[PDB]
Amino acid sequence: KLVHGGPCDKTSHPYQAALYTSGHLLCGGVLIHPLWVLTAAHCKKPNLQVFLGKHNLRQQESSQEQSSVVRAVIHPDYDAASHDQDIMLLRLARPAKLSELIQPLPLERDCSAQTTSCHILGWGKTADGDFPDTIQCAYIHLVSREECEHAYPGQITQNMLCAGDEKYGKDSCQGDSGGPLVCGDHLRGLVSWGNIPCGSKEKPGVYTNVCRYTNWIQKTIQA
Repeated sequence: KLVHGGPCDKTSHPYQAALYTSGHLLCGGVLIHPLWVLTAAHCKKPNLQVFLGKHNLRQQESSQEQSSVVRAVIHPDYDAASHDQDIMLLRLARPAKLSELIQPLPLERDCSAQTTSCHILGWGKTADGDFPDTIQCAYIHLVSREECEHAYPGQITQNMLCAGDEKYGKDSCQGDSGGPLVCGDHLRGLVSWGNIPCGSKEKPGVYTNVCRYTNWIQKTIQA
């Protein structure tokens, strides 16, 4: 079965970050630069802590190797009621030391990119119990903007995209928000609202349209 696999068989996802506040895992995120993690604006909380290169995490996580966030930059036009422009940059206390276990994910710079086969990542417990949180992965497909707008009338802006699968995710769709939607091995979206983290075709998940933000991200990082 060697290679016969895909992202969801991977034991490690080097670009997946976990965001904690007061000892509890609140959201996922994505390492996009050694000094910055990208997540949803709806994930903003005080004194955020980030864990990189992790596979399994617990509440009051003791396994150190964490990095405190020293600056949080929410998109200035974020609107909580609509979740329009649901994106936020987190500056780490130290640059991440890249390794086999920690690597940034490149951003999709082309809003017209053609790849529609994707996967999402989120932190969750594989099954009812009390085991640690682990990375839940599922395969899904992008849904056309017109189809997206029909499922959520009057609520979809150009800063959002939809994705889902008739199967209702990928028989393993536990997971939180703020984490990545990855298409063609680039960051295409962040889990934002709707039927998440895996939507169906007629009630899809809604994701921040990351390709819209490449200039703002660059301006902020280079500032």
